Amino acid sequence: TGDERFYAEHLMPTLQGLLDPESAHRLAVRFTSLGLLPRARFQDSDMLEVRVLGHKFRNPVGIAAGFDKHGEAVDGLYKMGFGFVEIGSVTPKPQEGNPRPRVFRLPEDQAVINRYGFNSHGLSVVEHRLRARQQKQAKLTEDGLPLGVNLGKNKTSVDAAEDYAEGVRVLGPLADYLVVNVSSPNTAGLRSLQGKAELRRLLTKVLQERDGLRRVHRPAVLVKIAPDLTSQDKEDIASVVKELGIDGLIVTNTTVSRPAGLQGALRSETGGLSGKPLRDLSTQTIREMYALTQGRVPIIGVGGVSSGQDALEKIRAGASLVQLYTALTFWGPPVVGKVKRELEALLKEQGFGGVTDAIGADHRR
Ligand SMILES: Cc1cc2nc3c(=O)[nH]c(=O)nc-3n(C[C@H](O)[C@H](O)[C@H](O)COP(=O)(O)O)c2cc1C
Ligand SMILES: Cc1nc(Cl)sc1C(=O)Nc1ccc2ccccc2c1
Ligand SMILES: O=C(O)c1cc(=O)[nH]c(=O)[nH]1
Repeated sequence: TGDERFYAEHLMPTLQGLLDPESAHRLAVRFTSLGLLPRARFQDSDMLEVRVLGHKFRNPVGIAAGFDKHGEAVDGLYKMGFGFVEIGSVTPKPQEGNPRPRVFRLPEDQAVINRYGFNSHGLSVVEHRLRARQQKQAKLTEDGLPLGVNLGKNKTSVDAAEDYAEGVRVLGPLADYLVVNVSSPNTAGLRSLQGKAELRRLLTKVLQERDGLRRVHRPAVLVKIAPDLTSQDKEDIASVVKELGIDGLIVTNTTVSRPAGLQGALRSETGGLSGKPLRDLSTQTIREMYALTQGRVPIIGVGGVSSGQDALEKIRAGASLVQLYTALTFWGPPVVGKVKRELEALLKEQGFGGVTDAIGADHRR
């Protein structure tokens, strides 16, 4: 499409050449929140509809956590064409995150490295922001456009489990699903919460708090995991998920690895790497987690999705829904319709009646 080309070849490179990545992001969030977006001409066909997590999703392509950290651009994101929106991570108290600069573009690799460290307006601010549009969201969700809330923990928190529990109590009633983010590489000690005993204890508390919410305000609970886990880690996560009845998994967060072949000058910056070099590592993690959970636990696949083929590979590997973030940084808003259009075409070409038929298809061949 003309829009795709204009954004890819002209607008985005100009934006990028004029502003550092954090400023560019702040501006993108502002424009999104004002609905200043190119025409999402793409109409979602029935083939793209998915029913999972106790909800209908008009299409399976969502915006990943981190773009709208504080819940400021939710409606603009649906307008962009996303079938669902996840905000966060939100921490219990407000916090500034790491010192700048803390995000870096690797254009030669179509990758980003970030070390934001959970900059967050905090639960109270986000709660009021979501309450101000709560009934509009109730109608969106009913219409097949659900909202997810991703929870983090404060840097100085003594008790991680209580941080997450507070998030469940405060934002749980405003969310269709909650994400327990235990996979940020930018908060010290956080990833150790993926370990079997820590995870079991943490998630038992989270699920207890969730179950204590009134029925119409009771969200699904998902756990978002790293792409850098050992086989033992993945086995243990699968075991805990099945033991506790966790509703789903988000696979994956950014990687602390630096795959061979990265060309960007900034490849050795500390932080999580996202984008294209993450793609197949993420897809393989989805494939493994789907097998370990016997295809019975919904997976949202995320990491390096920039095309319909990327989306479909994750869906065939076992993802019921997919998310993207970094591709937006390079291709802008037209990438969303592009992914949906290509995905629909590929589903038809490969003989699937719809997205639902393709979920986990690789494991049945
Ligand atoms: C700048 C930036 C900030 C992010 N912040 C969060 C976050 O706060 N919580 C979270 O769970 N994931 C966060 N992520 C990870 C994304 O949600 C996603 O898992 C990861 O970037 C891989 O997807 P992608 O390759 O499409 O970007 C962030 C990613 C980036 C690039
Ligand atoms: C389309 C448009 N009209 C005016 Cl005026 S400014 C503007 C505009 O620049 N919109 C953008 C550009 C890039 C983006 C990247 C990510 C997310 C949202 C984005 C919105
Ligand atoms: O805030 C962060 O730095 C952040 C959190 C997260 O979950 N993933 C990431 O790449 N960065």
